[PDB]
Amino acid sequence: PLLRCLVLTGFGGYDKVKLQSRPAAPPAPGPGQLTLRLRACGLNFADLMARQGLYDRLPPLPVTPGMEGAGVVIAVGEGVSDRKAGDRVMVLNRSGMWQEEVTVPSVQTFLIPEAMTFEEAAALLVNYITAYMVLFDFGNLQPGHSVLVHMAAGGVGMAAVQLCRTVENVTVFGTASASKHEALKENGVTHPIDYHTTDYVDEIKKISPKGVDIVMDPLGGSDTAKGYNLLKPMGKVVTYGMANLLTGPKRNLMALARTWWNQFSVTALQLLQANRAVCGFHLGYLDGEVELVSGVVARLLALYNQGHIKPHIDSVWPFEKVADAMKQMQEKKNVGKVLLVP
Amino acid sequence: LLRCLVLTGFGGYDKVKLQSRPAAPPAPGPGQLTLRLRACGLNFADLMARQGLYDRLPPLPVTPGMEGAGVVIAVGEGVSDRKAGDRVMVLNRSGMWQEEVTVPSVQTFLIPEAMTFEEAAALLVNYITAYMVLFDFGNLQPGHSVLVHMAAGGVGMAAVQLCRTVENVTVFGTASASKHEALKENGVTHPIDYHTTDYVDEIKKISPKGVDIVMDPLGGSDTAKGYNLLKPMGKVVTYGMANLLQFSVTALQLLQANRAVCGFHLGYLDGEVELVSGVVARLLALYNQGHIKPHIDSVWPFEKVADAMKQMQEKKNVGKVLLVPGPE
Repeated sequence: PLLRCLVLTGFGGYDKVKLQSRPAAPPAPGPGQLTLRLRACGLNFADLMARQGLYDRLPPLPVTPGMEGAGVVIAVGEGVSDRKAGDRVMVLNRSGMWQEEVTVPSVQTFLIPEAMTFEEAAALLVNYITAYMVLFDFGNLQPGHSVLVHMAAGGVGMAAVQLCRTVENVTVFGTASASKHEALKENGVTHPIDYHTTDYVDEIKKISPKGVDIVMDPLGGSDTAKGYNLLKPMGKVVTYGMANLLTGPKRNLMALARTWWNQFSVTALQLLQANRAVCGFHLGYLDGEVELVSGVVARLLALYNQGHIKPHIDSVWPFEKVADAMKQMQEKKNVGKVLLVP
Repeated sequence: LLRCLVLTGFGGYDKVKLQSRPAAPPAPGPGQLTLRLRACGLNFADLMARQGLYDRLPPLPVTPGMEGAGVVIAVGEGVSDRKAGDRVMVLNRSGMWQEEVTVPSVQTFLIPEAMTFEEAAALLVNYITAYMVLFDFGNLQPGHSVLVHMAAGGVGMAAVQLCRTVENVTVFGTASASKHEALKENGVTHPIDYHTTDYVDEIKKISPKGVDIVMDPLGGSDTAKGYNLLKPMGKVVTYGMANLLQFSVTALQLLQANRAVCGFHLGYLDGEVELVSGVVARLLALYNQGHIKPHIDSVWPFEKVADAMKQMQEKKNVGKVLLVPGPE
């Protein structure tokens, strides 16, 4: 038979991702490695960034993209003693997850709870690990705090809103199109704001003149500066994405050097006088901290088993319609996770 | 009868004058109280303030000083938690370098029976700073490694002691080689001679990845060195400009490095009485539990305020430098 997979063959529009095949050879994973068949693959903003050549560490083209997936183990290499054929597992990697069969280090896989579906598992890792580390490891989210979650209807955003509810009395401001406000309030947003029909900075200050304690910034650019200045004493803005670029254009423009005009910069003296902190985060740029990531996953699985987090699914697309799947996200039409299925 | 120090201009040590006014009948307004100080703390912030570098500093002439410890002699209406005779420590923007002072009651805290005025006067500024830098911004966690600059200073020592309340924290502290033994004693895992060896190099020998938290009271060119010494998820927190007596980063750079840069200054913290009060409550509990002990370097009467400032400006102090009204 034949195993299918998606291949990025160049940088540019949606048409640069091609569906290709390959002969299914018998599984022979080396030591400490696992071979598995995927049932669902996650789509992340970092994938759109990769596709336009903005990712400093995407392996040499052509390559199969994708950072997360969920599936079944069909083969285990020598050494590994906590995984067996037939185990349902979710997996995290730098690339290569958008295909039917993957071989990876066992330590990069995690057991899926019995009650969790493959779809939920594929929608969990990247979004919730990011939200968790942004809110807790950097933000040090505390009871009585107020948070601004940009793109609150997106995967990370929805994960962030849900996590904010696991802490007492946290006021959540969330930005997204008015058309999604109802879903925003149902997920846990306190004050939904349409950054397209209003000025979100003013809209937040009318309600909380002092500002907020944490700003989650997946936008970057001139929005980082607005986040920083929206901070209350002891607050922090955490940048984990550059949506103000990777979104909109179907092909990257080299006149993005102009983008420099809007890059946010800070001096220690400014931070000192304002009692603020600016932080940066990207799971795709996190260097070999398996023990750190693993501890976070465990926390998330416990929250799941207790009914406190539930990955919401926006849509599921077959490898054949990857173009539309990427469009769903880039055009900001999704409410929840966008997944791909073999 | 009552003495008080006054900053009559921005300059060196000579700018601080010692005046004396007659004792008037205490008349605390609503929610405020009056107290007689027994000890006043000396901080770097005061040297900056005296150098015309503090933007929240009242108009000259003014009495400098952020902390003191003393006895309550009069309470106003509304205040039901204080009575004449109570021993308290107090935090303020200024005005603490004098014998008598009137302040908002919510800015004072009761001193434990076992703690002395001297210790109380050495507690607030230094330990609140170390606590909020290590926990609020740093989010200190077990198994973490921390770089404490000026480990033998007031904030430095408070920090080392606070790191020891969290399990398995590795502490790198810099100071004169002649202060290394007192460093080991206070809890420093790896003392570094700032003056003879490159601390960046000395630290990477032991921990290649770097450290989780860098405490920067120096500022200037050390902020940058601290930044590049951070492990993933690490943060450098600047709370002083001690070198003055530059560093610049973009959000994109932070994103690709998974790092944070923070700034702290108890003097620019506005109206956050609930926040600070929360920290002091935890600091007191630790003292009663025996986890913190403010160390006093030297005590000076108001007449020798110059010597007190000089003592700290020349980095001769190992612990807190204090001021006492002194003998008549």
